[PDB]
This record gives sequence, C-alpha cells and structure tokens, in this order.
Amino acid sequence: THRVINHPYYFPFNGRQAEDYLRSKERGEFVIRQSSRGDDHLVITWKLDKDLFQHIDIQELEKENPLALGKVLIVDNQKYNDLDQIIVEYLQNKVRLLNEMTSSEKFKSGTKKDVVKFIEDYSRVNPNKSVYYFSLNHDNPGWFYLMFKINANSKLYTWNVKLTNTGYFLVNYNYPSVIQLCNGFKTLLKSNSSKNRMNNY
Amino acid sequence: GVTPYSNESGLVNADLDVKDELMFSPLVDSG
Repeated sequence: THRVINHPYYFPFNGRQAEDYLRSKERGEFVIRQSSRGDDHLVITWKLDKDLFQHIDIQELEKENPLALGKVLIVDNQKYNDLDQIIVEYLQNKVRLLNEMTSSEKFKSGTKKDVVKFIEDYSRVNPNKSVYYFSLNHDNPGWFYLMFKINANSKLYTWNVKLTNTGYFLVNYNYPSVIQLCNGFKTLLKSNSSKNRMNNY
Repeated sequence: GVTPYSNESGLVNADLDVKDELMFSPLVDSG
C-alpha cells in the first residue's frame, strides 16, 4: 500500500527514513508520512535536537475512500481540518515552547548524567540550597527531566515534564510558560512538603 | 510497527518522601 497524499511535506518514509532525512535539518523541521497503523493514520515526524526526533500519530476521520486523506484529523485528542492547520497550530506552537524551554536559565544542555553531575557539583558548593534544573529527556522525545535536590544530603529526585502544543505538563496542569512552570513546581512541592509534615493523629 | 510514539508515553514521578525544609529560589513575576 502506497498512498498518494498531495502535500508539500509528504514523504513515503518509515520512521528510520524520516529520522535520516531530518538528520541534517534544523529544530522544528518535519515530514508527514504514511503510518504503520493503517490507511486511516499518518505520522508527523519532527526534529527536536541533534539525533532527537518525535513521531506523532494523526488519526483520520471522514475519509471519502480508503486511501484519501480524511477531512477531519485528530492529533493529541484535538480536531484539525487539514495538515496545514496541524503544522501551524500544533507543531509550530510545540516548537515555540521547546525553544522557550531551552532558552531558559533553568535549562541545562546535555545528557541526564551530565546534568546530574552539574546538580551534584552545584549542591556540593551550595549545600543548604534547594536546586533544580530542566533538561532534555533523550530516551523519551518530547519530555524534559525536572531534576532537583532539597539540599546536599538529599536524594536527587527526577520528575517529568511533557511538552505539549499549549504548554508544559507537570503532574496535573499544563503551564503556559516556563516561568509559570517554575512557580508551579515550587508551589506543588511546598504543598506536598507541608502535607508530609501534617499531624494526622 | 517498530516506530516509538513518545507522545503516548507516561512517565511516573518519584514521590517526595522527606519533611526537609525547601530552600528554592524565589517565585518570580510571570510577565
């Protein structure tokens, strides 16, 4: 099965071919391609960073025939009219928010181990401060690690922040900016901390 | 198929298991 999709960004790639094509491209570039899930799915594969790619499902509804692009498309549980709307309203916002995160003074580039090392070093120098940074989750594209220590002697905790097209999802909420995500992280942890100290008897 | 769909993953957060006093930097204006 080889579908003729009439779109400037359509390529008949498997996931590995899509990643190879994007390897020399820049953050935010993408391809649309046939899905292994069937003739009512497509995939948009996009580049986050060097050797870091995310493949997102596009579910097709209102198909006029088995091979034609559906007139309604579902991405991340939201409805879109066509592939250009997905590019503009889903993908481009997601890329915008990725750049907002990696431009933040709370973001650290490098592998998880690299950032843990910086956190440990920072904690060694500042043993009575609580420390936290964001970094890229290379094993789960589209997520950030949120790593923190309460103090030098505390364990290093890893939480997980999901990048979405409308903000940064942490625990129960989709923060619309990195500043609000940082404020919210602190509030959430203050709340859990004060709950731990409650006297239930 | 073989391709992973990382937007479909769910990653579990470690529970905070300490009474230690938090000492994070201040909250800041959202702008």
